[PDB]
Amino acid sequence: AWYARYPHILEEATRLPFAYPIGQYYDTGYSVASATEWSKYVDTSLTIPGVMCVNFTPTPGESYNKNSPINIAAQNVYTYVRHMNSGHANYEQADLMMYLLAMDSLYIFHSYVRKILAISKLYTPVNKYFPRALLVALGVDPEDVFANQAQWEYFVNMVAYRAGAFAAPASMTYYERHAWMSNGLYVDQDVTRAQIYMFKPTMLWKYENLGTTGTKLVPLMMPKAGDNRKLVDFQVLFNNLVSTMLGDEDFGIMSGDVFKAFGADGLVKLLAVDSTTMTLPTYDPLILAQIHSARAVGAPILETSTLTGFPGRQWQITQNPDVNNGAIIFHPSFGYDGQDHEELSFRAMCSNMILNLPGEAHSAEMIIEATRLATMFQVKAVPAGDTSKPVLYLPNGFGTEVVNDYTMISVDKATPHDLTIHTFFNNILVPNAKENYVANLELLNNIIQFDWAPQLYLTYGIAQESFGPFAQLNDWTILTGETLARMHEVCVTSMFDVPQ
Amino acid sequence: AWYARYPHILEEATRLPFAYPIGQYYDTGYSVASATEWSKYVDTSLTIPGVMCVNFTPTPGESYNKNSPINIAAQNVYTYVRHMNSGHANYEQADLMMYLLAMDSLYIFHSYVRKILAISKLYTPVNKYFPRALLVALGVDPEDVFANQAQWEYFVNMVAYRAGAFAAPASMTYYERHAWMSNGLYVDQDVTRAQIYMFKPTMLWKYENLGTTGTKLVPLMMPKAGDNRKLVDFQVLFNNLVSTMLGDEDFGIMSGDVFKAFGADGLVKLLAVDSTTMTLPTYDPLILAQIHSARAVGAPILETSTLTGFPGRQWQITQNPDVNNGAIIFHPSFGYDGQDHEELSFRAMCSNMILNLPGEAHSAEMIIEATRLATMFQVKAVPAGDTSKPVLYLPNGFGTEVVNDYTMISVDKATPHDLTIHTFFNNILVPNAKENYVANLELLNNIIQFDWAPQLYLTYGIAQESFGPFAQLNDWTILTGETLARMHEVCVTSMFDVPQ
Amino acid sequence: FTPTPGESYNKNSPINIAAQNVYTYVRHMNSGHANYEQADLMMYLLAMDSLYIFHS
Repeated sequence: AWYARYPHILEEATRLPFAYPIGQYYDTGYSVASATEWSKYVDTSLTIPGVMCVNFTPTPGESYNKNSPINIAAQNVYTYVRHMNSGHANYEQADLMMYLLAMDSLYIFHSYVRKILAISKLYTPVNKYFPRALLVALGVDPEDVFANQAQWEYFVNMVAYRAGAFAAPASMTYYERHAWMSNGLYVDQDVTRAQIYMFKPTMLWKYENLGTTGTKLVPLMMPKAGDNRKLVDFQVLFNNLVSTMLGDEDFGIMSGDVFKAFGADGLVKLLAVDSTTMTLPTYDPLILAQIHSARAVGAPILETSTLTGFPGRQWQITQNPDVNNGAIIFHPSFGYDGQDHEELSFRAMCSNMILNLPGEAHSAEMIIEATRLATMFQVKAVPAGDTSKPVLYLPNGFGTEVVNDYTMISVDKATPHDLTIHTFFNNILVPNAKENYVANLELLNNIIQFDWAPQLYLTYGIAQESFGPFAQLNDWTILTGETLARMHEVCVTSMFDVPQ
Repeated sequence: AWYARYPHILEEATRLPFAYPIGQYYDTGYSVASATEWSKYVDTSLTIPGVMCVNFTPTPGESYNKNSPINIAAQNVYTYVRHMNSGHANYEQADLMMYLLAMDSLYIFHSYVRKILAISKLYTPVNKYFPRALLVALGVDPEDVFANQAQWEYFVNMVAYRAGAFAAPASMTYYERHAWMSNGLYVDQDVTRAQIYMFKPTMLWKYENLGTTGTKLVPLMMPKAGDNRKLVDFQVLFNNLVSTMLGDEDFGIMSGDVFKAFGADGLVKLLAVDSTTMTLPTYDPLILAQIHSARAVGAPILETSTLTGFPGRQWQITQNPDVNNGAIIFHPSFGYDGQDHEELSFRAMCSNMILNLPGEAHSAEMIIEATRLATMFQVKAVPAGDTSKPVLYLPNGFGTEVVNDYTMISVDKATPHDLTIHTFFNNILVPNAKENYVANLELLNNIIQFDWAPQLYLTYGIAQESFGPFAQLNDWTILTGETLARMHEVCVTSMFDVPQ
Repeated sequence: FTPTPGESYNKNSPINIAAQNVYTYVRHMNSGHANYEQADLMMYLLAMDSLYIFHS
């Protein structure tokens, strides 16, 4: 060949600088020097996004009866605590189970602040997003972690010490699943300049035992991305979390009874951190499998949230013993977008989802673990009133965690190329504006930069027509709501299961 | 360990049919029962495209004086023919070189009709685009191949017999590249229900021999995908391809000189076909690398094409002994969209290209072979007149072939779900209309269904702003005009050569 | 019951694919008469099916 005869000309001809370090703006330049008269018609910008954050919410699953897996697990752990290990008989099954859920929220908070501490020591020349973009996506000021890192470390250690006052079973996979999910960095590819997936809890459950009418886990809001929160705000959040937890007699005898039934080696163990413990991003395909099938349900509903025609639709877990035979009722109203309007794009999520999977042959565990974060709407919630500004949807069942939002961190194409935060569901609405089509195209390109990005459903407001899954398909199926509800029931039963 | 002690429920809960055969419309249905009142706001339509045809054009490599690599190769092959072996003095070097260029067009046409005949025997139940969609994308009537298979077979055999009468050197790797490109299907993911890439000539060079002005090569059009031409149109094309070529007495004199110079074994031989010669799709990442880094230049300019301010910009490989010292002359003008107006989206190609490659370490052969189909504009061609409706762009030296446009085949949105043909460049213009945005969105989704799809530069007419490369970048670099011209000179010289 | 060839609104239906395959086997491999298309042969085969259903 000619290439074998003259390899020197081929070598000197094709020496190009590869491996551009992502994290800053790049300008391609002009091939035509007279193209400056067409200013916006030539796109010389080139931005590579680096961080996608999955804003998740811990849930016990769908529950409207006593036949829910949460109530079955409550009855089983109550039998193991009292009827086999001599309990105190000052509480029911549901009080113990809501106490266990409060433990889950505590361990999620500890893994969250441990990830916040461990992220800030990551520095590399090939990625300029490390570690400021991850701290921006977590809603924490990076200067407050640069300046007082030792205070952050000792606060994390003190959280791990104070969380050991109560007890929780180690063999329950719910705790270790939430702690592993909330404390990981997951690259979308096995390359040195990959993109970071993340899991930030926006919801934490706060114990609210007031009155005789039963306990309740009220919502507690976590810092959203772009809010520069310091260590004092996280300490205030932690003290608000254990305000009604420590100093409670019922919680004290519950911790004593769990410490009696399960041994000292049978309880969970929060690991101590120090100055040499840092985490690196790992490649997890099973994380990408459930990230791909993740379906957003929108921002949660609080007591302060105003809804026209929807009163009392807050995301609370109730423990009223006078109604429903004292069941742990938790079924929320989805589709709320954070404010009081119609949110036309959420109608695109009313079709049956497409379960996409890598490879050709799929095991049962792969299909079950790929549908952990999926949620399909089933029936519209009937409003109590003649006028209704939003539209809410009741699901047919969800897993141990739902997805509310997503967060994109990428460099801006305009001066001075700082980080931009883009919050979006799977559904993206593009209304009548000349500045919204190019922004939506840039958001689409930034989404498809990631490998297993969730399947979007873009609604165009000027054509009154939405679009299906905007993702590349390899081996897919159509999932009905009944089969996904069955898989969610299996997942919630297996996660809350404890061995006796 | 709930999955271990209850494996039957885990096995039964995840029995899903995953191998969905592409090639038909799929209605996912409504997950919410009352979502049928939202009309097009719930998109329950899912289509997977199957055919991407890359429409190319053979070129000598932008000759503009005697110092071009094609003229140097003409001098080298003329010294090899007439100085090393006792030849004739009736023909010059440029006549022999353009005879060799016309032999490439004849071999491309033979491989074209051979692929038309060999495609129609492809059938698999998991891909319903076989073989009707490939025959639609190749521009033939699919029913005419099935109804007249015996007349189609001997036509290809007679084309091979009447094109094998002349000689062309097999040591020259121009023919062994073009014939290998023009036949054979190329899957994009090496799976069973993969997507097929193709290569079809948009045009071919028909030999016409004039008097003292020269033996200039002329354009000859080819049927596009929405034509459904029968066998007699291809017979007419083959008849006027060699109408003034087989009727020339001096043609065989220089044809036999190649035979006696290069021997009887170092010649290009055409493979005869029978009823069992069936081609199969193969996986080649070398083809996908140059498919991914490909840039469209537009439709060729003909003598019948009307251009305001561009009277003599027709694509012709001229050779006049009177002017330019008897050199082969070929400098086409790109940027022609087929109509007599300026294509607004062609301004987006004035930025520097992005060479994206898989993996981390790239050899020099991979870099020089990944830039074969790319073509970058350098400077606008000066119009001859006070007004000009289109805008044409002169290249900085193109490679051995140029991509005109692309043809994409997919099933229809509505009844009866027949094949639809989409013709688009690398630049897609979305004008301000009611229904163009969702058509552009489904075009984008169908393009990103393909794995190594070319990078699209979408220009929006409402915002008067275009966007950069719409492709997933993995390991990329910015290519300037000078480096790509340096690569293209090497890639032109490496094909037009003889190692003796 | 009613004998049917299946759903067919395109040329990608299995009835048309079987018609093309049996037409190729009849003509292009076994020297057919070229006075009819694939579909005429396939409708003739369906008429044979109705005849054998009547006999049974």
